Amino acid sequence: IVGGYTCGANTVPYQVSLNSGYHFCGGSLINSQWVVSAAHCYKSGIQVRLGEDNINVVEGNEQFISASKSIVHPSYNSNTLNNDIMLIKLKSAASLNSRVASISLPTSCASAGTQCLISGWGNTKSSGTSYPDVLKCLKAPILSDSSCKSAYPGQITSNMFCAGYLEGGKDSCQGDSGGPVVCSGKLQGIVSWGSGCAQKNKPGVYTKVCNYVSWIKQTIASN
Ligand SMILES: [Ca+2]
Repeated sequence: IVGGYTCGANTVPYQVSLNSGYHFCGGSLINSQWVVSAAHCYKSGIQVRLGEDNINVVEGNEQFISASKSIVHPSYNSNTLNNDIMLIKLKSAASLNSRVASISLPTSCASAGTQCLISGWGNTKSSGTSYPDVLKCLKAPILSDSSCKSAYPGQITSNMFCAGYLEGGKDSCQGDSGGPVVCSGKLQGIVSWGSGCAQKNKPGVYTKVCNYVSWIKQTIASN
């Protein structure tokens, strides 16, 4: 996350770290047994880390659970990043508490100008490399589709949205792929892509979760 702030420990209780010997992606806890992340976060041998703040130190609130199963969206196109969503089943259920909580699925899509919360651990610099060990946060509006498609001509589909600022400076990208975008208490987004990071007239691009709720509910119930 470039141009944000430190969330505060355990203030984003649905935030997940996906670990493969190291932190590689984010995700969101949607119930005791399931996580949603991005399809480009697919790996074998994931361990899902709940109740994290500092990913390099054991602070006491963590739950470390192996993933049993990953499901990439059938129509995921890794060239276009269209349908960039993946469901991760936990080997054992998470124990929900003050620090480890589920986030609700949307009943409807969020509108442009809606303020959202984007969290994650990743790269804080737009030029160069600096990875923070703490959970960072950004508040950013959902931009209009016009403003989104203009920035990435012929790249944006119906399953995407943009959030942040047109001027640049504040963004996520490398700043946690797979990480949540939460608006009015619902999971509206997944950190997917965005050209460079926090560049002028380059907003972030998020997987539009409200398109997927029927797929998520069906998949989780059948698996
Ligand atoms: Ca920790």
